[PDB]
Amino acid sequence: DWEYHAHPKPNSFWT
Repeated sequence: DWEYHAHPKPNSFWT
């Protein structure tokens, strides 16, 4: 059994 992964914040593309 596996829950949904911790998908990253896409905003950091602009860092």
